[PDB]
Amino acid sequence: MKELIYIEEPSILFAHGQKCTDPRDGLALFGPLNQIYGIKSGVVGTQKGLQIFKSYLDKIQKPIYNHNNITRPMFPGFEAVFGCKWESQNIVFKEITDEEIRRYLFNASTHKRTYDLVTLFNDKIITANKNDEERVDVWFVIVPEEIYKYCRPNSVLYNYDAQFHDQLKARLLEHTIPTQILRESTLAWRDFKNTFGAPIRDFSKIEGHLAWTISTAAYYKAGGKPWKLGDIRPGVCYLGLVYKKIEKSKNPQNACCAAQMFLDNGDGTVFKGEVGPWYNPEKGEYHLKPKEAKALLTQALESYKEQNKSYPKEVFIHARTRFNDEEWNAFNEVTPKNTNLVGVTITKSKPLKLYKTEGAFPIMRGNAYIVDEKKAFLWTLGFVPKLQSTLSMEVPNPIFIEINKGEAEIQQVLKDILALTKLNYNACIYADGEPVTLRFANKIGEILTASTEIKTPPLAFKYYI
Amino acid sequence: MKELIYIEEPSILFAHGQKCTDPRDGLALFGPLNQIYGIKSGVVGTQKGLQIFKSYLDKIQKPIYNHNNITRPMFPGFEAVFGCKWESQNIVFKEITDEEIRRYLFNASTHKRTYDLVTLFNDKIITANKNDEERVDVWFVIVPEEIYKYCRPNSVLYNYDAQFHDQLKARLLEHTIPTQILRESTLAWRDFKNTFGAPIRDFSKIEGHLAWTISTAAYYKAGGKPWKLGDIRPGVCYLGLVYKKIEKSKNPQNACCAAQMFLDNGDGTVFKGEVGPWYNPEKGEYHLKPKEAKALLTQALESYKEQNKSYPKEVFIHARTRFNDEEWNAFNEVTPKNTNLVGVTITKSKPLKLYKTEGAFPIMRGNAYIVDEKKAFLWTLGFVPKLQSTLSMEVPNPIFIEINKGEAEIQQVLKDILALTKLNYNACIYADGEPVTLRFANKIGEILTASTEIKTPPLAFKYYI
Amino acid sequence: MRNKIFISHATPEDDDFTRWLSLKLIGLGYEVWCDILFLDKGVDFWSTIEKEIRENTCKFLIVSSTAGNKREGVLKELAVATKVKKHLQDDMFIIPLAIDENLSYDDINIEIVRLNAIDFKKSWAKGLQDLLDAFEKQNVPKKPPDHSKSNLLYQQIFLHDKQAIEKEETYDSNWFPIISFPNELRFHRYDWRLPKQFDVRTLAFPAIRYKEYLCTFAWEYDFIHQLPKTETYNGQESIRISTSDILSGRYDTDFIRNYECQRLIVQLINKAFELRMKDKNVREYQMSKTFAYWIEKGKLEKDKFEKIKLVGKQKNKYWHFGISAAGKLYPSPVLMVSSHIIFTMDGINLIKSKSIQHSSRRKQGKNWWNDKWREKLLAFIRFLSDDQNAIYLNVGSEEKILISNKPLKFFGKMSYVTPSEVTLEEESVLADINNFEEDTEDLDELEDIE
Amino acid sequence: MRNKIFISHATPEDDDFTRWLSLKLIGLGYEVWCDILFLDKGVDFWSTIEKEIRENTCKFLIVSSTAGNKREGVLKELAVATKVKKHLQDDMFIIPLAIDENLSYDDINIEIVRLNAIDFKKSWAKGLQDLLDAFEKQNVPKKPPDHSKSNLLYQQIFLHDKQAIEKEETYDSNWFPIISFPNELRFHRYDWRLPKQFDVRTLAFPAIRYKEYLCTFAWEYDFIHQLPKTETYNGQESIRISTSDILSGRYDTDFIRNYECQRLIVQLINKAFELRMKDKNVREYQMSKTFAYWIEKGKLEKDKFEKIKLVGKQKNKYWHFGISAAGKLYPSPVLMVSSHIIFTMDGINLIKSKSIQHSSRRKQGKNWWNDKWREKLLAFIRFLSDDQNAIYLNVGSEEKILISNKPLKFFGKMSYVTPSEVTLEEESVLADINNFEEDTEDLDELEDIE
RNA sequence: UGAGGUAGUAGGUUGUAUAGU
DNA sequence: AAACTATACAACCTACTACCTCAT
RNA sequence: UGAGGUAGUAGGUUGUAUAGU
DNA sequence: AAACTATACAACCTACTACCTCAT
Repeated sequence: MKELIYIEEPSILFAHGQKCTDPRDGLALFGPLNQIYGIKSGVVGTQKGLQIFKSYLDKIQKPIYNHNNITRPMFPGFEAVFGCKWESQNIVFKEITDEEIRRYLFNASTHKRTYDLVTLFNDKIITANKNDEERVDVWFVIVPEEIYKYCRPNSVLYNYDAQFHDQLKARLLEHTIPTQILRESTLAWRDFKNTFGAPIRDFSKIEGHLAWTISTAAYYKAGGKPWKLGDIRPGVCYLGLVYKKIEKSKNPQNACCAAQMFLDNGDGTVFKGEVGPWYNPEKGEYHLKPKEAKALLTQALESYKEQNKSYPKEVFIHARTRFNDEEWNAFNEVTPKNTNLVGVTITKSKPLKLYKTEGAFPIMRGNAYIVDEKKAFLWTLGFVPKLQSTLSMEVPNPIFIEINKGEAEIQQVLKDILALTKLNYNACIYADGEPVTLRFANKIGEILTASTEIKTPPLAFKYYI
Repeated sequence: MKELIYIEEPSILFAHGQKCTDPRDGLALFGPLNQIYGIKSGVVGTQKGLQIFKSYLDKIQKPIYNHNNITRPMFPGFEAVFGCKWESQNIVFKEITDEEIRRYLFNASTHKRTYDLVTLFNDKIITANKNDEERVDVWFVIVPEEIYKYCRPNSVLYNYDAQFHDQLKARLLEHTIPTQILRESTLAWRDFKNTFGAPIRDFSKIEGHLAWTISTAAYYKAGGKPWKLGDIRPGVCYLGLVYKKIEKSKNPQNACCAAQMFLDNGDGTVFKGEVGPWYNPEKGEYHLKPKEAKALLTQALESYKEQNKSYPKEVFIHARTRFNDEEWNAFNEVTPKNTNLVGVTITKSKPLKLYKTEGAFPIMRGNAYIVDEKKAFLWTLGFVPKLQSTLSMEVPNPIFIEINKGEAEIQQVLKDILALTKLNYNACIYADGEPVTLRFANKIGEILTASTEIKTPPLAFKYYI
Repeated sequence: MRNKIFISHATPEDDDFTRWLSLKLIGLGYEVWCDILFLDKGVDFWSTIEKEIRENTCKFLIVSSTAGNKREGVLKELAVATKVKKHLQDDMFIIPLAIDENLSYDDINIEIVRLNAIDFKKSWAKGLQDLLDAFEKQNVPKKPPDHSKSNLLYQQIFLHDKQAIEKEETYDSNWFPIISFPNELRFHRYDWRLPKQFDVRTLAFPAIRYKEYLCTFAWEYDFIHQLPKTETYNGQESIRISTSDILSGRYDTDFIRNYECQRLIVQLINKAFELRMKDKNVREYQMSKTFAYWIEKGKLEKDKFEKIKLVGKQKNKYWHFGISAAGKLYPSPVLMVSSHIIFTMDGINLIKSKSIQHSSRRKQGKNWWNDKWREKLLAFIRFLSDDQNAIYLNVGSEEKILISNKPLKFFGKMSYVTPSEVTLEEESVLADINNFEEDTEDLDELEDIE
Repeated sequence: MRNKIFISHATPEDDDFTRWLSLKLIGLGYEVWCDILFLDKGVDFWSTIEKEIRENTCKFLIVSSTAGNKREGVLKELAVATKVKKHLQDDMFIIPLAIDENLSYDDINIEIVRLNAIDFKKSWAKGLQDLLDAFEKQNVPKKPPDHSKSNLLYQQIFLHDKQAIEKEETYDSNWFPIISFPNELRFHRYDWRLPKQFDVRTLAFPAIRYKEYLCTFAWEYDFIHQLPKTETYNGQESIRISTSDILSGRYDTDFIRNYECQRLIVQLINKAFELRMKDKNVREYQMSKTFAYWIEKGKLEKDKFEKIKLVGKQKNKYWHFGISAAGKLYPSPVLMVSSHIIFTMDGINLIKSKSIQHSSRRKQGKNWWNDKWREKLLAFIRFLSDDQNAIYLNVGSEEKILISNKPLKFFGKMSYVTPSEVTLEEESVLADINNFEEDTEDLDELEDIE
């Protein structure tokens, strides 16, 4: 009879080279490693958005609490946790008059209104950071709810995606401009109420999570790295391969794969893959031709050589579809004879639902289920001893992982992916289901394939999340 | 019987709502208007450049003075004057080896050397903007002097400009990145000598000027406004017409006339002039065509409406060469009825050397010799009434301003132009002879005519100094 | 000699700020003494407090909170601090702390009004800064900053009831292995006894067409009463293949590949189980890609089966539990049962829209936890099981499939500790974060609920 | 009590390293009475410090410079300083300075090695922060920080005044008045006696060739020596016009306009001026536009003319003064004069290169000031003056022009205070801003001038 | 964030419209 | 030139691969 | 940072090379 | 058609406009 093996909780580093296990507690207790002075924030929107912006900005300075300190830790203050100052003054403000919106609302073409509102925000931002002397590091664009409830694709009176922030980031992408979207209902829920009499966007008790998420996003798009991971042997690359296909119908995509990688720190170098006219989606199981495969590998290895000067000893390929012989032989020749390459497939559609006999608790995070050397399981979600609660909904579901080709240890890739599912930046959560090389994959594909005019895209992370 | 009407020196504002004269005084005694947190330190170059930059900044967090304080006022240090933070650490360093450059030096192609060396700087700084996760506001670039002597156009072994600063600003102009040129000898004055031993950059007695200039430049590329002129009546905009002959244009009868405006601060509106037929061989004087003048003045009006929300009460046109009636009639057609327009030209080559007999100082600055209501002088060079020193190496040379078109008081426009000579930013000087609208003229024209790949330049100003 | 920093505060309402100050002070170098990290349960508290206050305490750190001015312990600590302050003759001994803007400066006690309290209200970073530089100007001895001791204390006291332990714990799946498998396959070469327009789902027993053949576990005498012209068929023309070779992966012939072998095996097991679950007289439902059933209200006795919950009503909506199956043979010869839930307004018909069903299912989901779902799964499996050890399938007239009714349990080496029942409401709050972070077009369908 | 910071050093050296501490401490909130700021000339150099050492000196600051450790008074002050150290019993009285790193630790006298010295060799920010620490540890009385007193001192310590002073002071210009003007300009219509190939500027008198006539000042019988055909011409055909109309501006005729005829009089003035000032037998220099003749070496007596150093030598080259002139008429009938100075390396021939001329003129222009240029200009004009109150032109055979030798003096109602010759050295230091600020492609010529 | 909701084909069936030694 | 007949792709038969909402 | 130093064509001289009637 | 004779600019002959480098 076979049993379940366990993988220990991977540690993350903080200030002064010390290791912890909780991002919130570990980043409040010690702080960021590479410190910056701070950032100037600029807003574009109406005056109601500006006064909402200020109210929230001041609230974020003063400390806020929760109902317990076990699951959601308190917020001691932006300066107390990061070491950077945030104030009410020196905020660049660009306003928008309601007459333009009221006159332009009555067009039948919803996509035309989406496009011209997006270009209005775009060229206001472009002028604002191309005319004014005062520097702005993060642009907090605020949007009202009328454009969110009356200018939807299904409102009742193709390469550019219809959603707002997608094409906003894609259009601001080629001018090196970080920005962050702020829905007006997110930070002004005191008076934003429905007809029934209960705030549907309720934060009467979870203000701390908003503070943590906004502070972490603002500090990551500031320039400073919040945290890194613990153990990296010399010469290992976690090449997370994007498999985000875009949904354009008559424009032939046939492939929209990209790739991300983590080498020594939390920074990632995501290079745009090919437009990929190979193997039209009637055969869309993604068997990559040798030339695009060696192009992707050459960009990955060249960025590794540029940032670390040393040859990669081992290359890990994080994907979500099967690999075959011709693509493997294409991958093998360009990589040197000494190094080794291994590909893994992570999927969610595979079901396995373990239950627990007595009590009222789920299966705890860290256990692994091994069937063969080829295939194994890992419980990325479930109960966690640190938070004294769970992270899934009613039942956790594992991820089916299996090495496609190449010799390696299965528990090694188990702890490697368990370490990789900790580096989230947009959300200040303990952990999430898919690894961050795959969690960022959907968003990076979703913005980088939504703009066909970009040929030399940025290789950073701020201009996307 | 002829007298010299003297004009008192206007005072520029400073922090906490109070005014001063000599900017560096107000600056090293009161502080800048708006407070910045710090400046992003970043260098690109070899190892010797990194170590000399570290040593120089280690010299400049320490206050350094000059031989006599009657020449230059006191400088108590970077932090005590600016209030912004600067270290020897968090220096992002991009390495460039010396083997490829030495390998490429051997050919006779000096222009291709210029192209690939500046491209090697540009792609490194662009990748540092993109590959690196952290954000850089101010970049510092050094250059070995071996390249500076062995690869000059006159050394012995077409619309662009041979200057490195010009093409660097033009090439980085569409990327919104400010960068400062830094000579190796200027920052290493202690060891850089000839074979005789005397320092060519003999800075043993002028280190205060060097510290002031470098600090002011590094602060202006951050985005802070150091001073603002005292008396602004509301509704004025000074249009300083740039005049620069472009002999490298395909048409010998072609040039460029851009626009520079100062309305409420030291921020200019860099709007590129088109490449059209204003030069002529029978009058020798650039007359603006009707549509070009209409476009220039209308875009000036739109810029004023965008930055001040109200119509300008008066608009002053500053230039170098005189006008004719057709462009004036074109200007008045795109000028509102309740607004006044004055055309002012500024010439320098006309000599009037008023010498003097006894006393150890030349003609002081502030005098003027009027001829009529429209053609007059202004003595902006000479003895300073607060420094107790003279700025003119020998006899001050005056400026023959002429009021060709427009109706305004001669003393009022004289006051306005001599007050406009108080807004220099690249050099920490008390004031300058010609107004800064014509001092920035050569820099703006040279940068805009340094590359043909410029479609529409930014309105900002830090990407030129 | 005295070198210790003493903090008096109001536990447990002020535990977080005190933990912050104590950990940052011990990480910055200063040795601190507080009742959080030193006074644990089971020890005498006041004698140690007094001895540390008047023996090794250099400076006194009192907080002024809303409850930190009318409690007895903080007042007594302030009184003994005043006594030792008078003994040492040092007005730089008591350093008050204010952490609440709701507190007015005229409500604090008379021993706080004489000295200026250090602000900790609008921010805490400059509060730590101006507490730190005030220590140096008072010249208190300090040790070099070492955060290694802070990590040890954090792992020692703040990770005691929130870390994994070493005890065995059992877990059960939804997997039901195939205990007995048939011996031989049955391929039937008819070639003119089946019309081209024939649909194979109309048969009472499962079969699949294979290029000229009919594959099943049934016999040639099974298809008599609906195909009359199968009487003339001779059984010699049929071919048979042993299932041990198919299951062990050792069979690979030119006539049918091993992948195709296991595909037909799992597919024919799938519709055999579908026809058997149809034979149980259970009501149907039109799911998107699978075929799940639901039990009728009023059939099960007392709405109970071995004192368990399976079906009921919450808000004028009879919620009916159902399962779905899909065979699997890659890790083991096992059948997987999936969990599903659909509601009925009356108990006879269904709901005319799917959006209301999905929204109401997500509404009803959070009221119970995985224990109830386990009871539901085991209840439906043991109710469907005509046999008490397995489910009597219906694939032929003489040969059947035996699928066990109990799941394959998986036990782990080490697991968690068991806290109280507050965590279920905490997970309901976690569902409220799930509400509060993501939402998309929630207006029309929510307004269509009344 | 004790609140004063005082600095000692050799007056000429460390002019910065004492004003450094003085201005920093007076701007950071401390009363400072030091040598450069308050002990000017005429003040006793020992008694004030002898009173301050026993009255208000908190810390004494001494720079162990190259020339400051051999004076008697400072060492005797150190002796009284250790006397008050053994009187008041404070060993932290003297804080030494170390700016000249060429001096070693075995060179200072025995009176300073007994106490620790704060290092000033890496950076001085740690020096000022340790000075502040030494201030706050010994509890020195002080004033709250304020930079207003420092600025209002700095603009009134030895900066004498920054306000306008109303007193008369005379001026002079470069414009030269013209006493005698030609009475009549004439147009000579020879129409066939002038060859096309014959240049009209080769004449001994100015004559310019326009389409039917010659604009000249010479009579009809003044060109016999050059053109023999002139005698055949009858003088009544020429038109002859007065100059009162051009100077007063009422000349309005259709054939010749006004602005072109002012251009004509300035062209004739330049030509006649060139002829006359080359008639003085003065050696020339080659530029692009004008002809600036310069006085030959050995022509002037003993290198002096009316108490004025005109020419001379600068370490390898002989410098000779000259002028270039171009008339103007719109403001007044004057003759504008430009200042030129020509160099030669033996007094015989010119320097072949032009960059050598420019660089040498720039390097010699830093020594003296404009008073010397007044003397040189006046001497050159008086040497070019034949009579006492004018300069005698050579224009024609009977008509001559006289231009005033004295310049057009101007007057002024506003002049400032005049210090001694230290301001000349101050201007010389200001002249190094050219080297300090901007330079471009100068090394290739830098390696060639030696 | 996760359990449903949707069109489409991974890859070995059998029906369109031929044309080969 | 002509006898048999499978040819040579290719439309389709039950479910493996990312998609895109749904409201907690 | 100011008195130049380079080409060259401002405003008006006279050769290139033809067509008006 | 032929008896006129200046065209109709407009490249260059001496002299007024913006580059540019040039250093102590």
